[PDB]
Amino acid sequence: PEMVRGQVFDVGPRYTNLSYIGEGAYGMVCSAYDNVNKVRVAIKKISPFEHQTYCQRTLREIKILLRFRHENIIGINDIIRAPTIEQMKDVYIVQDLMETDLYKLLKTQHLSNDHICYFLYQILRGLKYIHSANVLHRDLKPSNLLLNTTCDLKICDFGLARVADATRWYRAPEIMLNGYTKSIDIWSVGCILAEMLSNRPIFPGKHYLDQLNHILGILGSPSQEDLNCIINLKARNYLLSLPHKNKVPWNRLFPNADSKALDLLDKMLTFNPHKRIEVEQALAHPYLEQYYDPSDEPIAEAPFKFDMELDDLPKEKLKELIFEETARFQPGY
Ligand SMILES: Nc1ncnc2c1ncn2[C@@H]1O[C@H](COP(=O)(O)OP(N)(=O)O)[C@@H](O)[C@H]1O
Ligand SMILES: *[C@@H]1[C@H](C(=O)OC(C)(C)C)C(=O)CC[C@@]1(C)C(=O)OC
Repeated sequence: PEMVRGQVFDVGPRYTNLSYIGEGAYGMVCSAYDNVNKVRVAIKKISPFEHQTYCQRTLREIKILLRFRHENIIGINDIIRAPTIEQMKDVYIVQDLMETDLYKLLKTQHLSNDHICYFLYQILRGLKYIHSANVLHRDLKPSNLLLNTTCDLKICDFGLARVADATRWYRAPEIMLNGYTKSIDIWSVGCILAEMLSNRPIFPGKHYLDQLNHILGILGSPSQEDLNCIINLKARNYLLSLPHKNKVPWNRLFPNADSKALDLLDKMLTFNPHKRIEVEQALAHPYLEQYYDPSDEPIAEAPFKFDMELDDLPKEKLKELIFEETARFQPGY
């Protein structure tokens, strides 16, 4: 078995020449060469079966990415795991090899207005397809926006995605106030647009309540109509207890930015999720006029459905489901 930084990476003989890329709390990512298709790939090693929540993420990501097919969404090429469920401790997810992500890019480069518009369009184009399948991504952030050798952008990491019915900096305020809609993703995109405009996260809270104070320190205290739409009465009461804060005009934060970008940013970062701009309206915003093309922005064929609920299933049941979902990559299915 091939090894990388002391970790077993049992993906041969099809996949060889592994090179470390990075890792997470329970998964290492490497680049590799696919000797069968003669292409470079990324391979994520996932070891989730001791933790029910990690099993949930793994199954959600697999089920959703295997059903989605869109130029602005990462695909799954192949999945490697053991031939028997008792032997399966790791899952390897093979994907097209990307060059970088927006998080890394923003660390070293200040984006021109042209760059920002181009990246925002692709995010929203990918997001339109996602929402057209009635799916909420729920964890959009710069590190989940990958770029390939030709500067095409692909949304990845659907482990927290849900059918509509790590870092807190990009989470909508209603999440931290306890019915989540497609607007929670629009908020995240607004946070990403703000960060492309300044190479600075706009709401970098050090914890839960500090995050809310950052949001209110820019947007100002919520209006009565905004407060009226907070269903959680206790969160509404806590908001009422806070000292008043005035709205900070967007052009004081970003004095050099395109005024059309600020108008769109304002419509994405509205406190009330019901007044937040939707993805189709965002694509049609004058800021994106040079790219908007509904004849080249495809949508899903039908809304996605998990056919079941995963939140309360034991990890042993989730492992059986991951085994069944990955059988199609085995010789025998
Ligand atoms: N398909 C891919 N191609 C190239 N690099 C990739 C990739 N999928 C993930 N990566 C990279 O692997 C590293 C960790 O990815 P990931 O498994 O998603 O960790 P995390 N905790 O950010 O969610 C990151 O540096 C990421 O950019
Ligand atoms: C792509 C570009 C980029 O990083 O491309 C590589 C190096 C292939 C990842 C950017 O930094 C933003 C600009 C751009 C969209 C672009 O096309 O101009 C280079």
